[PDB]
Amino acid sequence: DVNFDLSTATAKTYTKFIEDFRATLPFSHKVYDIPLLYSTISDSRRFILLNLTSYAYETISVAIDVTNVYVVAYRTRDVSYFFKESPPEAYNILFKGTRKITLPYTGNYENLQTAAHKIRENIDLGLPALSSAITTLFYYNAQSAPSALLVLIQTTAEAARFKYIERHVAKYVATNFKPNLAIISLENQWSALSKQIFLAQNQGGKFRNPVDLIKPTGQRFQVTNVDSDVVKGNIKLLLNSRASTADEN
Ligand SMILES: *[C@@H]1O[C@H](CO)[C@@H](O[C@@H]2O[C@H](CO)[C@@H](O[C@@H]3O[C@H](CO[C@H]4O[C@H](CO)[C@@H](O)[C@H](O)[C@@H]4O)[C@@H](O)[C@H](O)[C@@H]3O[C@@H]3OC[C@@H](O)[C@H](O)[C@H]3O)[C@H](O)[C@H]2NC(C)=O)[C@H](O[C@H]2O[C@@H](C)[C@H](O)[C@H](O)[C@H]2O)[C@H]1NC(C)=O
Repeated sequence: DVNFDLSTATAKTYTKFIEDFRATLPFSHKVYDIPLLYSTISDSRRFILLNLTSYAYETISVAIDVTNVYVVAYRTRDVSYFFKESPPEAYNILFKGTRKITLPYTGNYENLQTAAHKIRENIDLGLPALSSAITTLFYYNAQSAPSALLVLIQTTAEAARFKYIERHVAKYVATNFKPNLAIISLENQWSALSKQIFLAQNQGGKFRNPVDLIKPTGQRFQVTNVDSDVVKGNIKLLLNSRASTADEN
């Protein structure tokens, strides 16, 4: 699986974890050089596992849906906790033999957020903060869980979607930070960005609809071409065509 052990980790081993994780994902072909992810995949290949150990050697294994980089479930020791409203497949092929519990919330930011009474703009990301969520996830408790899960997906799934986010957490290695407004907006927008870069093949570069983002400082701008600085060296994983278009952005 894609390994990352916090007990040996530096800004270097963290980018390599992300770099490796970006490259066990199957994609069908690079759209504007951003790998585009399969809408449909033989369930044998559906899920990839990330192998996360903390400073103090708590190993949890978390499952990623390659079809959309979502985290679907996670195993601690030999209990295995699934999001409410997972893939059915996930339940069959994954963590066989473990008592399998279904967390009371779906895995999406606005649920997670509720269960946590705490929007992620108030939750310290960072490499120390990762290695803590792993401790509060290993030793599961329904109070602790949901905010620990907020930390886990942003420092891994969104890091692999957006190099802006990968870079930020590579910066904070012996300290934590907070989502700046730009990291949030990339987060809330990977999908509309995927839908429009997909469309923007047909009209030779330009978006069909514009995508609205916010600078760290609070300045609302918009990107509207695959030329723009966000598309151009930032985005690294494209949302599967079916998922990205069903929703109007
Ligand atoms: C999921 O991720 C886990 C975390 O990395 C993997 O488990 C760990 O695997 C590593 C290496 O792959 C392994 O590390 C060794 O730890 C030992 C240190 O402890 C001993 O120290 C002295 C030595 O004489 C003894 O006197 C003490 O009493 C301790 O017992 C030692 O064998 C090695 O030196 C390794 O550590 C070094 O660390 C610094 C690096 O620079 C070096 O490259 C490296 O050699 C641990 O067993 C384990 N760690 C923890 C905290 O859990 C896991 O894969 C493993 O699974 C086990 C079954 C297998 O035997 C291997 O260890 C490895 O495959 C990984 N994969 C999966 C599928 O979950």
